Order: sequence, then structure tokens, then C-alpha cells
Amino acid sequence: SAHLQWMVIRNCSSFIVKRNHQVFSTEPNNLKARNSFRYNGLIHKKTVGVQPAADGKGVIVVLKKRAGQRKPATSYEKISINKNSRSTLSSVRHIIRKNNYRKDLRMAALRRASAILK
Amino acid sequence: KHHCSRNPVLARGIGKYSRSAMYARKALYKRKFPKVTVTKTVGGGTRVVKLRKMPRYYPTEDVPRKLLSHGKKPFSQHKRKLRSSITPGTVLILLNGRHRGKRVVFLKQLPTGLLLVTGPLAINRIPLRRAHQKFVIATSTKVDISTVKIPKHLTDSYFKKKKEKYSVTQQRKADQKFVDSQLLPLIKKEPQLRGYLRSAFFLSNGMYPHKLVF
Amino acid sequence: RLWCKATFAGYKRGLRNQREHTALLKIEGVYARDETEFYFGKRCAYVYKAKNNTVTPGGKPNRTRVIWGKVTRAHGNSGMVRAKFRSNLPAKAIGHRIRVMLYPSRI
Amino acid sequence: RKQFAAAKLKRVKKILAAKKLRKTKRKVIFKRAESYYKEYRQIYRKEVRLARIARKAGNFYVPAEPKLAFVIRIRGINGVSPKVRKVLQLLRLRQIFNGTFVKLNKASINMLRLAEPYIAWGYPNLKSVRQLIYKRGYLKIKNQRIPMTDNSLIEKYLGKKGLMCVEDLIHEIYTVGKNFKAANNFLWPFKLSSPRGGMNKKTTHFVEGGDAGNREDQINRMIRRMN
Amino acid sequence: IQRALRAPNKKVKRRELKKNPLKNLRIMMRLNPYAKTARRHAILQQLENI
Amino acid sequence: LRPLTKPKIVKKRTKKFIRHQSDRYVKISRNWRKPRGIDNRARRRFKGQILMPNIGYGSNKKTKHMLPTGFKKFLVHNIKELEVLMMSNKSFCAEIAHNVSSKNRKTIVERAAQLAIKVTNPNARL
RNA sequence: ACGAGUAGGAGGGCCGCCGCGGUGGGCGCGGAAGCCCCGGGCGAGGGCCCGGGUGGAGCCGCCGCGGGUGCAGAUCUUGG
RNA sequence: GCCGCGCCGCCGAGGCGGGAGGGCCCGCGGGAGCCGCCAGGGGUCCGCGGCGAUGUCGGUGUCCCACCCGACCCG
RNA sequence: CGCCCGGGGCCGAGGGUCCGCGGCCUCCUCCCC
Ligand SMILES: [Mg+2]
Ligand SMILES: [Mg+2]
Ligand SMILES: [Mg+2]
Ligand SMILES: [Mg+2]
Ligand SMILES: [Mg+2]
Ligand SMILES: [Mg+2]
Ligand SMILES: [Mg+2]
Repeated sequence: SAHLQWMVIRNCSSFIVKRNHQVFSTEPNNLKARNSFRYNGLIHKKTVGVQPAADGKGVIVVLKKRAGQRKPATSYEKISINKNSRSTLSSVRHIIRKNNYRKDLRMAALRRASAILK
Repeated sequence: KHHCSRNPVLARGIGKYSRSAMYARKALYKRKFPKVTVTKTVGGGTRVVKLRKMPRYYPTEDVPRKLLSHGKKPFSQHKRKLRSSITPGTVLILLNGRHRGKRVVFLKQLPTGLLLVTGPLAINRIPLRRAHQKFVIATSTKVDISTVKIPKHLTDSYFKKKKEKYSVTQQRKADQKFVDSQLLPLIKKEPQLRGYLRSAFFLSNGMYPHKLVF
Repeated sequence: RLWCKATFAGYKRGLRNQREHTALLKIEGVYARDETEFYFGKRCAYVYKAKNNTVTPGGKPNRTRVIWGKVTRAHGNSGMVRAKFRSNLPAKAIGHRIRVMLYPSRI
Repeated sequence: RKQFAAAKLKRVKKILAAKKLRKTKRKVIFKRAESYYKEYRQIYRKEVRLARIARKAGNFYVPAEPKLAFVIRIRGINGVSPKVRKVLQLLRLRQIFNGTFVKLNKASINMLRLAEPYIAWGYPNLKSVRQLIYKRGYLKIKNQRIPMTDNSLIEKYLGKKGLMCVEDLIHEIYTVGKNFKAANNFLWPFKLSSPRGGMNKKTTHFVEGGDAGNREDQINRMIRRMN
Repeated sequence: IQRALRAPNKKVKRRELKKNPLKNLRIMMRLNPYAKTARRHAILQQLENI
Repeated sequence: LRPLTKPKIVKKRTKKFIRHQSDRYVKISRNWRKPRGIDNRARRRFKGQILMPNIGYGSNKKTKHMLPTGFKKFLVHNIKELEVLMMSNKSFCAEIAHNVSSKNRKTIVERAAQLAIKVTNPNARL
């Protein structure tokens, strides 16, 4: 029921930031920080979240488990990837493409992981 | 070898011979009808490496690809034009630069359209240098320089600025005396031309370019 | 001198309207429309002096400034021409000198 | 492997079925154009022969009255009589400096008579028809002014009437055919420019030195200056 | 539902410049295939009449 | 920091649309008010009067709201509102709010420098 | 393809004002509101953001909700 | 005025069949083929020059002033 | 556009084939080197 949940969070959300004619979302699992249907990080059963590591180096690829839907404590699986820039992108690419896990967010997660590594 | 185009250009975009005339001229009845990686050896066995590995960084945004056009050839492949009044041997009149209003002798058009211009240096202190035809007034006075041999190395890269004080090299002086030694004997055959090239051009009172014949 | 004498006779106008983005020049020797063809496309220049110094190409800075233009077409039958400049000519230049260069040459 | 090569040639035969289909339609409109190229000349040489026939015998050969007329609206939209304003809409001349071809009959000439001060019509020749349809020619697909760039637009909406190319459209407008109504209504009203060189007097009739009315063969001069 | 749909028209068509066929040669011969033949016969006849 | 693309921004009008008779009176502010007088010259758009702002003066949608540097302004108030500009930093620049203290402006500037986000007011208070 | 507009009608406003339920782990004595600005800007406009100065304690964005919600005129009212 | 025939005139309005040759032509015989070219589904250069921290560069629309044109006070 | 050539001014909006040719798919000859 993503489309059902979208029509509610479409214009009414604590993460929506509307100013300067732009709408940005502050949800954690959003790759473009864009308040759209595709990139919304809480609406779909499959979400991809590329967060910076707890320390100053590395990224964290956050996937949404299939059975972890209504149990948020055991819903997301974090993947810490602290390698070189070329290998880190190859890991994120294989997590998305090889698993058929949100292939629409494949390059969106590679560009976000590239910005975090800077 | 590849034969030349058997269809002469009757007009721009129009061939002289039809599809059937070219078929007979060509006699077409006689006719009938990778490795993206490389392997290397090391001291744990053999390693297969891939050429052009994946990028190590992706920008936050990217510009879309432009559409496909045609006829937008680069400058090196452009067609070169030349006014019919500018023939090898015509005495030009420079309009711009420090040598503005001075008279020069046209030698040859360079591949980039610029005109190889000489003073000569021994007359009006103008060496062999390029000159645009748009900023040049061609007069009706022509000297016969058909016997003058211009060296082949006088190309656009020869006159391209080397990009801290400029100094004329010994090659420029040798190429100057090589061409001047051939122009001076034929300039002397035309009387009062030695001082005409020394002189400068300027508009006085009553002289109007729209009615002045050059 | 390598330029022809011209006078800024005024802007392209009617009687109750004025289009300042087009100027009417009067060349000193052109008194007929059949003589304006030679000047079609020639560089125009409104050279003047100001207070503050400005950079000079190929030289040292001075008070001389210039507004470049180009003869676009003829105007009337008395040798007048039209010229468009990168900046519209100031109204103080009406009746002053405009240098009509000999380039781009077509001779 | 066998299914791949089989599904591959099915795509190639789909492209071969199109390139051959284009060469057939292009060969048809090539023969139609060369037939029009010869027909346009014969029609003129026929009348010259018949005129020389009458003058040889001392008689007179009266040519057929023109069937085609190109009507240009010269006056604006300010202060128009209701009856005149209705006829100018039936001729699709809803603004100044636009032209539409008219099939001349008694029901049409009387319409051109009710709007003479507002129109300047005449009898266009072949060059006038061809230049208007080539340069100023536009198409009305779905009440949308579509430019005439390819013959696919004409054959799609005039193919059931034997019109496949632009030459078929010109041959239908110049020589009034059975499908002149659909062919002319398929052409958008020619938005012409102001007459280069000026008019004589827009408020009077062409006979009295003006520009309104019916200039029989002088409408071509007006087209050259407006097209 | 996919069995009932048509082919997705993923082709975007834009406005064309509409080059003048009377001045542009390739545009004229795209609308009139015989235009190149008539142009050729007209030039060759002019050279023959000279 | 350069934007993704810096096209030539075309503005149909640079001057401000002043209100009719805003100079003759101090009570009449320069803010545009459409004249609705029955005999008003500006309302009837006579020749030589003040112009009326209407649609048609609207700037190109591709270059609308773009700052002269090429970026687009975006107001931020803390680190979280700054990190949403991490992506698309080649098309939007950060602008620290006016009501934030100089103590927190130093943190927003040093964080935006890491994220390659341009700040329109980098050195404001210091 | 089209674009005038009084009286008038309708729609849109990420125009503005006051207050409320929400919401931003918002903002603030490391200086809020207000005010000034030959400061930088943005929007076609209503307006808005930023900088400086002044000021000394509150204030604002977004989703909805309630109006005593926008002034140049009324020989308007009060004050100067 | 029609209809039939004949004669004659008709750039070649012309169409058919054949004959002596001469020579100008064909989207006839050339395309699921490779290479390029381009008057071909809207511009590019795989062209280039001058200028450089104490007096210059750009902006300064909205600070002043000058000139041409337009322009009468709102409700 | 009836055939060809030339000149001046104005501008390039958009941005993931169609239509004409030529060479080779056929062997040589001449010019130019
Ligand atoms: Mg009237
Ligand atoms: Mg009247
Ligand atoms: Mg503005
Ligand atoms: Mg009134
Ligand atoms: Mg209240
Ligand atoms: Mg009230
Ligand atoms: Mg008041």
C-alpha cells in the first residue's frame, strides 16, 4: 500500500521542507533528499539508504528487510563499507543490481556514496 | 585504387548524370549483389585486468547529452574563401594592427584562410606575417611573383604565437632574406614602387572610399 | 586617418516615437542611397573621453572610451545609413563624430 | 540460439518491408510529378494552339473563365458590417493579410462581391500556387497549424482521395479536381506578410487605382510581394 | 492488463524548423522526387541553348 | 565551487515596477498597486506613463530564480537543513538564515565546505 | 493556437497580517522582534531572503484551522 | 446549328504501328553490403588575440547628474 | 524556387531518422607523382 501511504505523506509530513519553491525531505532513507514517490525512504517495502559511517571514514548501506516491515527495531540491515572509492561503489552497485533491490535507485545510491566519501 | 567521383558537379547538390547514366559509367552489372580486457602475469598466478575500469567517483549531477546535428564542422575542416581581387602579387593595404595603413605584398593564402603577407622587410619594415582578408584592402596593382619560390614550412603553426619578451629568431630572419632576395629584383622593374610600398595610406580631406578606386 | 567622418544625426524614430536601439549616421561623402552600399557592414565607433581611466587594448590606460557599432542598412535617399551599437548611443553624441572604419573590407 | 536468430530476421524483414514500401510510394509520386510536369505544359500549349487557330481564321477564341481564385484580405477587423464579417469567416480570412483559394462558381463570386472592399482577389497562376504551398503551406490536421515537412502528413489525410504527395495537392488546387474542397480545406490559410513595396490605395477598388476588388491576372504581382 | 495495453509511445517528437523547400534543395527533393530531375534537365538544357 | 551549468540569464526588465504617483507622495509606497481609477493614465496604458507589471515579463523558466552565480538560493537554519543540499549541490547554494547566531554559523560553514555546498553568506558575522 | 478592458464574474497565490491545533530533536544575550541602509539579491507582481548599523528578549518555516486580516482619498477619526 | 466524308491549316494539343540511320535520354537493369560525403529531424569550431593589486576589471537595476524621446492630477 | 552565383543585417530556440549523393563490392587506360 505504498500509493495509499503516498497520498497521505504527499503534502503532510514532518520531513517535508518547502521553501524557495523547492521541496526537500529529511527522512533518513532518502537518496536524493527529494520529496517524490520513488525516492521516499519510508513508503516502500524496499528502501536503500547510504549513510556516512559512525566514524569519519566509510559509508553505511541501509537495506529494508522483507520481513522487517511493522517491526522497526529489526527492519533495516546496515552494511558498513570502508574501502577505496572504486571498490565501495562496486559494492553498492552489486548490492542493488545483483539482488534486484530497487534498481531504479542504483545510480542514485552511487552518486550519494560518492559525495559521502568526499 | 579508389576511382574518382564519376559524377561531375553540374550544380551545388546536383549531379550531372542520372542514376541510370552512372550505372553505365560504373558498369554495375559486372558486380555481384572487442577484447575489453587483457591478461597479465604476476609473481599468485595470473591476473585478468580490465581496460577502462569503472569510475572511482560519480558527481551529484550530470548534464544530458546534446542532440545530433550536421554541417557543424570544426574550423580546420571549414571551406576557405578568398576575394577575386586578392591574387598572388597584389599590393594590399593593412587596416588594423601596428602596421595599419601600410602597404604589403600578398604571397599566398594559408590553410586557415589567413593571407601570408610580406612587406618586404627591406622596404617598409614588415616581415613575412599572416593577415586576415577582412581587415585588408586589396589594390589593383599586381606584381608577377610566379617565379618566387615560397618554402613549404611557412604554415600557420610557423606564425602561431609561442606564448617573456618576444625576439625574432634566426629562422625568421633567414626565411625573410630568402623571400626578399626574390621580390626586390622584380619590384625594381616597376618604377616608383619602391617608395609606394614605403609610403602609408591615409584618408585626406575630400577622399571618400566609396568613390576611390584602389 | 583610416576612418570615414560620420555624424550621429539621431536615433531611428518616427515623429512621436523613438527607437534608441538604432542610430542614423550621416557619412561626409555619401549623399545618395546608391552610394551607401560600400559602407554596409563597416565597423562604427563613438570615441569619446571620460574622467576615469579605462584599459586600452594594445596600450596603456587613458581616458578614451568607445562604443562599437556597425552599418546595417541604408536610410532614405540622401546617403543616410543605419547602425546598431552594442550600447545605445548617448543623446549627447547627436551631431558629434562617428568613425566609420574601412573593415570588414570587401574590396 | 535458434530462437534468437529467428526473432532477429523477423525484425529485419520488418525493416525491409518498410524500405521497400517507401521506394514504391516514392516511385508512384515520381511518376505523378513527371506527369504533372508534362500536363502543366500541355494545358498552356493547348490554349496557344486554339488561340492561334481562331486568329488564323479571323475569329476569336475566348478562353474558359478561371475556376480558381486566390483571395487576400486587405482590411483589418475594426468596424466591419455583420454580413461582410460573416463572409470573411466562410473564406477563412479572419485577419489582415491572409489568403485562401476559392473554387469560382456563382455561389462563390457573389460571396466575393459582398466583401470587395475587404478583399483583393484574382486568378493565380501555377507559380503562385506552388510558392504558396511550398513556402507558406501549412496543414490543418486536428485544427492545428502543422507545417508541411513530409509527404506522410498529406497521404495520411488525403490518401483516400488519391493525394499522396505535395504535387498531388498542388495539382488538386491549381486544376480544380473532384477533391478540391477537402484539399483546399486541408491547407491552412496562408498567413502572408505585408506587401513589399506598399499598396496603391487600400480603401478603393483596383479599377479606380486602388487595391480592393478583382485583379484578374495582376494578383500574381501582389503575391510575389506578399509571399 | 498488460495484454490489453498498446505499445508505449516512448518516442518524443518535437517542432521542426520547416526549411523553405524553394530555397533548400534536399527539402524540395524530399517532398518532390522529380524536382532533382527537372532541375537537372533545366540546367543541361540551358547549357545546350547557349 | 562552480554550478552544473551557467547559462546566459536573460531578464526582460531590470527596473522595478513603481506604483503610480509613488514619488509625489511619501504616503504612497513604491510597492506596486494596480491603478483602478476611471480616468487613470497608467491603467489605460497611455504612452509615456509608468508600465504595468503583467505576465509576459516573466523570466525564462530554465533561468528563473537563478542567482547571478548560476546556483539557486536555498535558506538553511541548521546542519540538517544543510545536509539536504548534499545532493544537487551543483544546482543549489546554501544561505544561512539571519536569526542564527555567529556560534552556529561557523559550524554550518565548516560543514558546507566538506559537502562542497556553496554558501552565499560564508563570512557573515565571524 | 491565442493574449485590449470599465462595471462585473471566477480561479490561482511558495502574497502579506493576527490567533489556534500540529510539525521542524526549528531560531535566539556568540544578540529575537522592531527600525535604518548611495549593501547583495530574487519574483512578471503581491512581496521575500541575505549583509551592515541600531536594538535588548523573545521569534519563525511547513500542514491544517479561526478572523476585529492588507488604505491615499470618505470637507474620514486621533495625534504630530 | 447538328451528323458523315474529303481537302487544308495546326513548336511538338497529339496519340498509335512500322521503316534508313544518326545520338540525346531512364526511380529499367544498384542493395537485409561495408565506407565516407552532406542545401538532410533548430550551432558549432577537434579556431584565435589583447589586458593583470594601488590602479585597473565586472556589476553597482533601486545614489546623484546629464542629454534625446515620451509625458497635463489623482480619486 | 527557372538556371547559376554573390553581398548586408538579424539569431542557434531545442538537447538520450527521413531524403539526396559518392567510393568499394567489376577489369583497365590517361593525367598528376
Ligand atoms: Mg475604420
Ligand atoms: Mg471607411
Ligand atoms: Mg526585478
Ligand atoms: Mg473614462
Ligand atoms: Mg485579532
Ligand atoms: Mg478592518
Ligand atoms: Mg493614510
